[PDB]
Amino acid sequence: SAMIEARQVSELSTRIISSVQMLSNAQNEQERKEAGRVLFEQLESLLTHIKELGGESFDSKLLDALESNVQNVINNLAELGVTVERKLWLAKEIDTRVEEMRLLSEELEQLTRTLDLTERLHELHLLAFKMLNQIEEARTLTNVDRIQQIQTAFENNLKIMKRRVLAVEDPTRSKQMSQLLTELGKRQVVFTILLQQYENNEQSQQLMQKTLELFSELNSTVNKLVDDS
Repeated sequence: SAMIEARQVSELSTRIISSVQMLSNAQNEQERKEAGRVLFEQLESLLTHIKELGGESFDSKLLDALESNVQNVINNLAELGVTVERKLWLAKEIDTRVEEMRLLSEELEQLTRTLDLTERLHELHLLAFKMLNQIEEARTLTNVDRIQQIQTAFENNLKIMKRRVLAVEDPTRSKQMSQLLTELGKRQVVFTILLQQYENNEQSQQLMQKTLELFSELNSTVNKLVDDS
């Protein structure tokens, strides 16, 4: 009976722990909402069995430990929900910005298409490809010092690039390249969104680790309550 409630709490714990992995592997809003709907139904059932279990209890010290184990699980799960949703918007903000940056880069490299104007247009062409490779590499990095180094490296390339387009002779080419570079330079805010996505991923991993420890502490208090036999 206290044993009947404890077995259900222990099995809903392991289910919630899988729904949390489902939630953190969600790739879009539909999946994120569907994993969140399942996790809330399972937490609601877990809470009715916890309530049955304590209704039949007297040890107020145990009951205080159980109430604080339950509040910790509920806060840990509400915080991971905010984190996971912030993870999908941040990934979006970054991909939209990388795609605007890829279009401006291609357009810049096409203005360089046609004696020493030639090797000069070819160097600008190579530099626009290397800044686009930097941005494609930067959104795949999981190390934070590397993210910051690519950021200052892309910024120094952008400076070299704008000083090379001043040496460009055709007046019109010169200015169409120069305004693309100033559009590209405005999108450099994507590297501070890459740093927020790193910090949010790290906070979310720490939170999932805390979920396993919190659930292990919750069942360890309910097993103590069932030595009421």
